[PDB]
Amino acid sequence: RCLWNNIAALPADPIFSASLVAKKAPEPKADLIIGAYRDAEGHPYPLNVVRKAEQRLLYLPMSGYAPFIEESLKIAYGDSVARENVVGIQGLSGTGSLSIGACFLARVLSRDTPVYISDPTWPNHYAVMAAANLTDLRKYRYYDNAKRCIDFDGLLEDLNGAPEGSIVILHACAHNPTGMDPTHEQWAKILEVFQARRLIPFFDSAYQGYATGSLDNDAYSIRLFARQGMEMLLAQSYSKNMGLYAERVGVCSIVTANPKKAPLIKSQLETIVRSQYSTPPAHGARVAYLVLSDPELRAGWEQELRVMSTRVLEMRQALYDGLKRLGTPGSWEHIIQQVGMFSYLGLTKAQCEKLIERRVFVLPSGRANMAGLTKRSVELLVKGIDEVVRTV
Amino acid sequence: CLWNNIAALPADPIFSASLVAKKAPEPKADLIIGAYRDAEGHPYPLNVVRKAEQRLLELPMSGYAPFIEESLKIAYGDSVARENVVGIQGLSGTGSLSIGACFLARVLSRDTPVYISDPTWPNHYAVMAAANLTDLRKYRYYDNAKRCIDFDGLLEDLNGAPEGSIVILHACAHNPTGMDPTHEQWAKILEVFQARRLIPFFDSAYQGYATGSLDNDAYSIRLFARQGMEMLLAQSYSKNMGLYAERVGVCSIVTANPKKAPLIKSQLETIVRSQYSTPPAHGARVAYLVLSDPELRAGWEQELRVMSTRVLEMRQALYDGLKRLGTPGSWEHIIQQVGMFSYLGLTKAQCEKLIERRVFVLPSGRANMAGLTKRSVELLVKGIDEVVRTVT
Ligand SMILES: *Cc1c(COP(=O)(O)O)cnc(C)c1O
Ligand SMILES: *Cc1c(COP(=O)(O)O)cnc(C)c1O
Repeated sequence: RCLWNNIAALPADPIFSASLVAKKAPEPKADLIIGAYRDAEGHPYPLNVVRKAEQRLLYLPMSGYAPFIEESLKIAYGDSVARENVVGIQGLSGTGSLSIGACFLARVLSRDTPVYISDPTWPNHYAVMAAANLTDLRKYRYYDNAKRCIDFDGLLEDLNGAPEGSIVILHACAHNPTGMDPTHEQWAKILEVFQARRLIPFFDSAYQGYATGSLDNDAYSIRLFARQGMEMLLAQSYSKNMGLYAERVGVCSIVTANPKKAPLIKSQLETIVRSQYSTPPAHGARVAYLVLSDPELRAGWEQELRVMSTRVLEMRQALYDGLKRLGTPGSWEHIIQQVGMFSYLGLTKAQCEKLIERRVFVLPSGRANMAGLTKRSVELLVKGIDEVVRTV
Repeated sequence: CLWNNIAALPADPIFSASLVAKKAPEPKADLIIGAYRDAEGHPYPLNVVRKAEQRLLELPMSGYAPFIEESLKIAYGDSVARENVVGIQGLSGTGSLSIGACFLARVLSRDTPVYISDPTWPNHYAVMAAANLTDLRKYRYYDNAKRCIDFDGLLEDLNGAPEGSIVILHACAHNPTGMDPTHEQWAKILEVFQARRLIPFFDSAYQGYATGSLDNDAYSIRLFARQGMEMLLAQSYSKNMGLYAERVGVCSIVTANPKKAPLIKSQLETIVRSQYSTPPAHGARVAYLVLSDPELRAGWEQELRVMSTRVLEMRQALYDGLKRLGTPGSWEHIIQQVGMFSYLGLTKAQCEKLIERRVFVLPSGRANMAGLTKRSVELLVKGIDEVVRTVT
């Protein structure tokens, strides 16, 4: 007898292997899997202001460190709704905050509630929903691989098919892995569907401040839905926009249309966090609270974020410029319409396989970490893409 | 309003009371938190951990393999061959427990009955429910009025369990009562497991705390594993190393068929992705140094021995004091109990009256015994003698 005889084969981790290849590859190379950042997830090192806050930092309820929760709600919702319509609790980073929200949705609605997920998405979305036992997982078309844009007609078709009450996982800004976000107009069309079909937004905000370098503008989609009266969930991470991965800083929040339901939501969320931590991680919350609340730290963080987003846009611009100059076949407009640190380069699996023999390392999906590119590496990437497009 | 029928829940039974204890005037005995960091009883790092942190200054998805190996070694020793064990990192005890719960939910069924001791560490229910184990059941464990393990009711409830039921076992230092099965009792418990094909899911948060001997505290884990039975184990280092801030834990699965280990491992790795996007390396490295380095290991073991001796001495002082006063009732449970927490044996009304003498215990008679001192134990002796003789 063996309890586990049916455990079921799973495909192996694509990224981990390929990541080691790029790392333990010679030296004359362009690593766009990990590179300058710390993992293939793209966690950066603590930002300058975060380090200042760590230094300057020299009895919690289960929901966690309330000053941090309040600042986290502020940066996300920005007065789009009244405070009494908002409930927040600490999560262990983005992943923990997603799982809190997913377990909350599973407990208060139903584990059989359909969840729509973008095609493609951040891969561990599936792992989070499965751990919550959200078993009815569906795709909405998102990236159009042929036209190198958001398949917005497909997206709207799939969401217009969503059963009422379906959960939709939404990337707040800097869609991962494509780097391509809806326009404001597209968000308006999306919102109309949510409203007509009474779908449940579940916003994933891991990059507020990365997309445009503007916290407010990056929050457009969250605030559009909240302000127009949508009830919804939000998972916030600070692992990327502050570099606080090790301290596991995040918030899961719920928007209620009825403020009298808020204490009930809060208690339900508090028993859920108990499945995640026995004591709220106070230290990372105190650090983030200080970056958020202190005017001088807050100003320096907003500025470093603005610096990063213009830099990455610059590199994208150089990439596109190099591809136009070489006459590389295809549309390359998507390269300068993308934001955040990941971009879908627009290549086929086969073209990506050949790039990795140039020691230009991207994922086989065409995902490139575009932060960390230098004028030298972007020109290697120009020549590499131009070669594989023409010969593969 | 989606959140209209959210079930009302009871208030946190510790948080408010712990505040009353911390805010009360200085001549007092705080047996809720005291000198420990929080209400769960997480200590500051032991000295060997501090020394490990210092020496450290001189992946894949499952985590830091040498940590996992030493963690399994200390738990299982000679009771099971290495090829029958699969282990992954979890975020402390809670995370490790969640991984195991989600694994069982995934590979067996979410409807699989889960038996949980009455009383238990409260967050067990929240871990199991977040994994969406929906059939949670009590087994009788402690009879508060009799001040002993209700061993006839315990065995009765497990004999009533359906075959394949999951049972959450406290490996040692049962929380919150402090009362563990004897070795003979553990074997009578194992008999029911063996006869009824029950699935042990051990929770080991106090290995080395209970008795100061890592090997002796693993008795029950090793009694069951040396049978060849399949089981799960969640290990925390938050309490016996004081490493809560580093979220160090291990979930292991025992498989009777080594060939299934690769599949088990892949399943676990999918599951940890609901919990963290990159494993908590630093605490694994710290723990690994404590576990494997001859000097640090030996010093860690000495600190554990001293800690357990110290708390036994405080229990013995309390018992001796109540005996000298002739306080009514049986007080043997005081010196039979182990670990940081004790059920002192008081009624709710006796506990309420102790609070007016500023001796703060939970109304469930639970006291953190480990922060007691010669000074404070003498106040507890007199408070207990008082409320026993004068209430109800
Ligand atoms: C990074 C990321 C997460 C998870 O955040 P972590 O903090 O690393 O746990 C979730 N969703 C998306 C879209 C991300 O990019
Ligand atoms: C303390 C405790 C835990 C949780 O471990 P953490 O490291 O704090 O998450 C789990 N189970 C039991 C029985 C405990 O006493």
